[PDB]
Amino acid sequence: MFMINILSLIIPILLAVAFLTLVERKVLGYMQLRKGPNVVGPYGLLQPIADALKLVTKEPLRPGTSSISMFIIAPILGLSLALTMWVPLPMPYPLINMNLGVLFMLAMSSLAVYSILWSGWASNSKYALIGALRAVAQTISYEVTLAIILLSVLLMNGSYTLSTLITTQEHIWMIFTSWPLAMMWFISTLAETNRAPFDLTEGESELVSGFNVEYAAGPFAMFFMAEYANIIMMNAFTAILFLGASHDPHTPELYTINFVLKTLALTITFLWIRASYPRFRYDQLMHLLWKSFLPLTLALCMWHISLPIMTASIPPQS
Amino acid sequence: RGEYVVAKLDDLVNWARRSSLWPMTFGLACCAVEMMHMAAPRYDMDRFGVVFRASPRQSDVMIVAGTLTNKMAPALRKVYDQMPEPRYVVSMGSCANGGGYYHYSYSVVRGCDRIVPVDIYVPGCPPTAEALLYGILQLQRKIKREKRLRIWYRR
Amino acid sequence: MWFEILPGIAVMAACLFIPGMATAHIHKFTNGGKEKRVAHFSYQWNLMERDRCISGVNRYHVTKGLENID
Amino acid sequence: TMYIAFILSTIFVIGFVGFSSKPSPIYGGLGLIVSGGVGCGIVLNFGGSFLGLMVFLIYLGGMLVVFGYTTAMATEMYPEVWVSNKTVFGAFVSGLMMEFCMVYYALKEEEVEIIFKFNGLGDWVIYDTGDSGFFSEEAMGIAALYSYGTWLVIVTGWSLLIGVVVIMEITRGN
Amino acid sequence: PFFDVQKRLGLDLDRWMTIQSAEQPHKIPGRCHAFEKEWIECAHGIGGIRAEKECKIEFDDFVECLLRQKTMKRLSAIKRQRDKLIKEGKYTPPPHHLG
Amino acid sequence: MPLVYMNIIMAFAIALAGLLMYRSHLMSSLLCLEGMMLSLFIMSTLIILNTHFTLANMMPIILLVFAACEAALGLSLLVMVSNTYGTDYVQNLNLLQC
Amino acid sequence: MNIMLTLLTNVTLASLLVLIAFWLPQLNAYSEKTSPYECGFDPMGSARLPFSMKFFLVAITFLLFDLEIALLLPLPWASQTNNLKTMLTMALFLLILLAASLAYEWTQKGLEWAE
Amino acid sequence: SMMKWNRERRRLQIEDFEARIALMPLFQAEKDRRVLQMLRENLEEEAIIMKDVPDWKVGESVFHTTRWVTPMMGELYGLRTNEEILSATYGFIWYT
Amino acid sequence: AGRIASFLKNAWAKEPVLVASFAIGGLAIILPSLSPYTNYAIRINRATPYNYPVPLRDDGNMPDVPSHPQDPQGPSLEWLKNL
Amino acid sequence: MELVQVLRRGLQQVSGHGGLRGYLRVLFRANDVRVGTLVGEDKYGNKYYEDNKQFFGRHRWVIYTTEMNGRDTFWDVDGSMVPPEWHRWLHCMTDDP
Amino acid sequence: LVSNLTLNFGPQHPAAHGVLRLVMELSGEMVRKCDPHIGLLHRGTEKLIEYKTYLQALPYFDRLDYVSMMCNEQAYSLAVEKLLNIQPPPRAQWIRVLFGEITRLLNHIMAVTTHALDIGAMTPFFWMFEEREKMFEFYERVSGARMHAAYIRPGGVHQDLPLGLLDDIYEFSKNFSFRIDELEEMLTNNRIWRNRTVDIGVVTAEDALNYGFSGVMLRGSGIQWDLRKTQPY
Ligand SMILES: CCCCCCCCCCCCCCCCCC(=O)OC[C@H](COP(=O)([O-])OCC[N+](C)(C)C)OC(=O)CCCCCCCCCCCCCCCCC
Ligand code: SF4
Repeated sequence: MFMINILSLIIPILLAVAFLTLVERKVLGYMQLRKGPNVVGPYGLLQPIADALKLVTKEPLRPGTSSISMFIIAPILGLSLALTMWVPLPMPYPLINMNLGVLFMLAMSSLAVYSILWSGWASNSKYALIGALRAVAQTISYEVTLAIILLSVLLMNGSYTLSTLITTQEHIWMIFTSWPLAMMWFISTLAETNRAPFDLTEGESELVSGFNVEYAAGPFAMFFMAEYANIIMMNAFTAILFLGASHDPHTPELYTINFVLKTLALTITFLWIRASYPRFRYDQLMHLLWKSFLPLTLALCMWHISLPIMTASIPPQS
Repeated sequence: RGEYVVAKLDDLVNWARRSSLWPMTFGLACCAVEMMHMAAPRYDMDRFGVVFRASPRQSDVMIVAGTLTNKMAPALRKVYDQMPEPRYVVSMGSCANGGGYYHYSYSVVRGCDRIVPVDIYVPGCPPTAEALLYGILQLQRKIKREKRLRIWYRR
Repeated sequence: MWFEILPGIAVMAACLFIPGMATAHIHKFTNGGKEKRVAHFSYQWNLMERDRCISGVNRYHVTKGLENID
Repeated sequence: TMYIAFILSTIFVIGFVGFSSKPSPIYGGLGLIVSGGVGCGIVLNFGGSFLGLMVFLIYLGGMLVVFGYTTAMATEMYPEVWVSNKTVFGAFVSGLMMEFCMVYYALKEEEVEIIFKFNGLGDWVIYDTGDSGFFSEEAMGIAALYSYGTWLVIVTGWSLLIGVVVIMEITRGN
Repeated sequence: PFFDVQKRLGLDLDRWMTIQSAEQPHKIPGRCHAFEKEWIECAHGIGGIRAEKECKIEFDDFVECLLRQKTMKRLSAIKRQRDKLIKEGKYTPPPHHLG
Repeated sequence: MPLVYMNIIMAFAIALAGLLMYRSHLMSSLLCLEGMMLSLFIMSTLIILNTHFTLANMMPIILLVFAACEAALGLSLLVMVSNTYGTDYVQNLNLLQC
Repeated sequence: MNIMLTLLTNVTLASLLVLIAFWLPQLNAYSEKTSPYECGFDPMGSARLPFSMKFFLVAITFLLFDLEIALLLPLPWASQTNNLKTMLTMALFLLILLAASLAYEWTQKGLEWAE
Repeated sequence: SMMKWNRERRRLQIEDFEARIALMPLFQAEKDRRVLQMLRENLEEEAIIMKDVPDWKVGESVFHTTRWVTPMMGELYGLRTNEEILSATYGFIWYT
Repeated sequence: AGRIASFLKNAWAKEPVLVASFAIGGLAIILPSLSPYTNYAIRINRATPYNYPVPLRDDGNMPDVPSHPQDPQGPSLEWLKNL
Repeated sequence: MELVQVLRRGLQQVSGHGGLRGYLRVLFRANDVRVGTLVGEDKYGNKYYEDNKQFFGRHRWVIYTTEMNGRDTFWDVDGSMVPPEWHRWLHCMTDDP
Repeated sequence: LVSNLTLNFGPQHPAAHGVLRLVMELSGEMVRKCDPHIGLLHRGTEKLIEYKTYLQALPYFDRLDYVSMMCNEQAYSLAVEKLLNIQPPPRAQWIRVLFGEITRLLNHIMAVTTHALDIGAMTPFFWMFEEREKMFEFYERVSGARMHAAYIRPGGVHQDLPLGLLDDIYEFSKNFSFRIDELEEMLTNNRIWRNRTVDIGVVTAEDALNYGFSGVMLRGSGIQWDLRKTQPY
């Protein structure tokens, strides 16, 4: 039965990724006075299937200068991390219930930077390596703000347990208590998934596709699935962290509906950023992180350590 | 018999391959702007599943939109070679078709079909975005009638 | 126009709803119709281990009340 | 399932043999992070949840990550491979066989005396029997860094600030 | 310390982590608290030279508590002697030891 | 002692041997140093958790942070050497023989 | 152990997706097809292109900041002590030292992507 | 609002902790008998297993001190089924 | 007067992020030392009963230790109920 | 009540295509379920529709025949199937069918 | 160890504005020199014109700046008319100015929107390419071709405007400023667009003059010069 739980978690997530491709294309199209996929199936509903089928029957050109061991290990690591990021998530009850769930997510997402450091190195070409190094530096630099923002927010939670976030946000959203940290967290999440003006590793008009140039068909498809799973997962984490839904122990379907709707709204906002802004330069986003986000994050961590102590509002640790 | 299963599988694979025709933006000259007009909202090539793609490693069709010069032909053949298969070439405009206005020039190759095999020849100088869209749908119908698995079953 | 984006969003919503509902219902099924007991600390684990021993059926969630002895 | 910490420790030592035989530093780093992951698992099996997750987040996702990033810049024109040297194979093979011989001896004898006396009676055997109550003893011990460990915080923070100053002194290159 | 600044200035800089029988958070006990306490109370103020011989029993008990080496030997003997009689079909473990 | 301790101490010995037996690259030796630190971390953690030395739970954190500071220093030294010679090869670090 | 089963399933399914992805398509490969992509020409290997001290410096500064973050992670449990004034003093001390490291790197060029 | 709520969550935790405190004498009394019964059952078995080992003497404390020593897992479950000792060692750690 | 006001003006006009961060950090530094509630937080932490309250033997002359949990002796949490 | 009228207009699009089968036929052939005014039918089976309240470029359309010159064209249609008489009206070179 | 990355490529790159080989060496992150390699679209136009009659050479100018077709053919027509000592009629001149300004709208839409798309603001490209499609319709209604009208000729224009064309041009133009507003609502004040354009590619006015710059590349540096005013045609 637990195996069935794992399967009924993984497979719907991959399906949601597949149709997130369609949803993103349609949202971009309608923001651009066009339609997007509306021919292949009703309202493009069979388009993700067409993409998945075409990709797995397309020739996966592997580079002659590629260390194939890591060339295939990188997609495995990426997709395995992208899937395992959902196992502690408290759609009302988690698959895996840990004391340190958000710490587990921080660690697992920090292991995901290897899939770029290994793909760029394995692909050789002597230039995709530079794009991979830029991506890794961006990822590790925004890990700092992710970690510190999570630390400051959880000082109202009292623990690293994600189920406790539901209890913490019973009467009020955590957004009303930490909105500046919410904006910085949301932009950090944007930057970590290489999205929006932070998509420097796959700049369509900067370096064509960067670290993913040599990957084609199948491994490219799995990398794409990993990225979109990470996008939906990060938006789910954001919804649980800042927009906690009311929970009825006798009707958890209500919480699930609430959470899914809020996660979809945040994902649609992620696609909304993509259609509205130009692209940051690499040094420009590094400057943003290091000289704008980091000082405010340090100050707000200070503030959120001081605040529960000076108001006798320290949460329980149980 | 077992030729019905092979025919159905061929139909499935050829529906998936023409429903996700991802082309490569080879905009050489004036024909490039009518192709991004077929990209524009009025025609919206994305509604057919025909996305705005990137590096030839994820492209299924080459659109030669513009004059090919002698200085430029080796690069066109290089990126054609780098396309994974199955791959198709659409020649768009008189210049790419057979040289066009510059047919008798010292520096112009007379038709991209001297460099690459071409599947569809879209006439016009430039062809209207609707003409290019017609060529794209005609290419889609070419893919629909391929019989790769039925060829294999009778080998 | 824009409401034709809604079918893909509905498919996404169903695919995202499935995991949470499945987790809740599997937890109810395998825990005696009640919520899966949470043991973050050794005291809760010891509570569950005592529960398993006294149930006689080696299941912590079979609850013995005052009908068992008193 | 009966033995989990022993497979984890044997794999730990195997990874140590792998990266300490020193192939090209990218494969050495891969071996080091495999060893770090299995060691984080080892200390997870001992109840050190926070410590193992620290291993992960800071060692494998921090320190390593930085190591592989820096190797990706200062390497060879053809970055080497494990196979390229017979010395790597010899060192790895000798380490693997000295692992196998000693684990077999300890398993079937339980009184080896390689420097230290050892008894492979199990690994669960040394665990004590008791309740930790309503808190993690590890977390309470580590959170005491700010109440009991004032001096430790002072010296560690000073050393980290000095580390920033020191790195900026050395790398200036004049 | 080479220069006992702590004992001159009355400061507790690192003596609090120096033994496991020192005060602990939430009064969580060390595993070998009593053994360490007895060895420390034996060896207090008589010098290391005297404490090495005159507190040997307490330190031996402490070391056994820390690394249960002799306990492990006795358990290993019981285990392997049990098997020594399973093969011959001599000893049947009782119901509460099999389920 | 239990056999996990045996394998952890064995890992430390292997890392020490790998560091003492050099090869061309400096990064390989630094990785051996890191392995030595990681084995020390795990040994300390096992000893501290097993004996329930609660205040000593923080010692592995301190060991990890200080050893990572040393690793940063060594990485900077390697980078300077490489900028001098284009490689991190230790055989170029021999001009102090005279 | 449930978590081990979950990790095994995730890794196994990812590798199976590799196997279908990397063996199912029909292949026909020649030399010029798999040549490295350089926008229509051949790439130059040159000699160890990934250089510049700034890429290494950001990694080192991230490492040191990550170490201080490791020092900050026990904070949610640290607020549960009776001796709250000492704990607050030390947590704020650590954060001032983080801010001081950032400021010192900032003022002494540091974080800059120079010429 | 968070002040109000976190203040309420602290009294609820005090109530839960006091429920545990009230229950603790029962659990301590039970654990003592359970541990003593397991130790004595091991003793009764080893009196049989060790009959023929020549210089063996059963019940012999490894420690010089006659003070009560809390047994390890090996002394408690060293003669029981792999599932039981696996539970007693890793059931809490693995429970997720 | 005008010098510090002008510096604050320039900082607010060109580096609002640093102004906000320094003000927030300064308040986080300063405000806890003035709060009446910091002592309350200390008291709440002290009143959380993690351990068992192991009893004492009344040797006589223990008139302030309760005897029973519901005797009018020993600390009271009535203050916490209304806070 | 305006969303009520939007839903009514959709439902009348279902009814305006002669039922659900006809609605799905035009949904899956033309990827469009608008109901226009029939201006005429050519000898090849193509039907031509105008709706002057649509914006320019959508106010006129053809639902292609399913059979033309011995070729099945239920799914496989193209703009070359429009005869020159209707080609002029369809591309708005004139206002007269 | 000077290994300045000599990435001497990028023709197939989507941001290469068509066909452009860039030979680039960087001192780490920053550009040290740019070496544009052109000729990838050299078709021998100037030699072919020598084999063409004066009328036969006019369509060659549509395909030089294939974003500003009618302006190129206006320039060629003005040159040929100056050599012929003849004068186009007033109505033809007004039509030429009107379609030159329509052409300027087309070209500026293409330039600004493709600049933004290369920077990473893809959305304004589509909104304005709809207006470009409408102006293509104007081109085709006057000449039968959407891009290469060949409409402005030495002596005037080929044929007169069809009835109702001025009304449609008026209908389009009365709404176009709202689209410029929407384009500016996305770019002009955006802190990311300005970060990618402010103080980037600064050219001195005197150095702009000595490098042969013209148009916006001159007036960007404050030079008050426009051929439509100083040397009107
Ligand atoms: C009693 C109360 C005490 C506590 C008070 C706490 C402080 C209150 C006042 C602070 C307000 C500001 C908070 C931080 C804001 C960001 C800081 C920063 O550097 O900003 C400027 C920075 C830098 O701006 P800049 O570039 O103009 O300035 C840089 C510095 N100078 C001025 C010197 C040039 O800008 C950004 O961060 C831009 C982000 C780009 C992406 C934009 C995304 C748009 C969509 C957002 C949607 C909503 C997000 C959240 C969604 C929901 C999530 C749950
Ligand atoms: S065919 Fe005509 S429009 Fe196309 S590139 Fe050639 S000259 Fe330009």
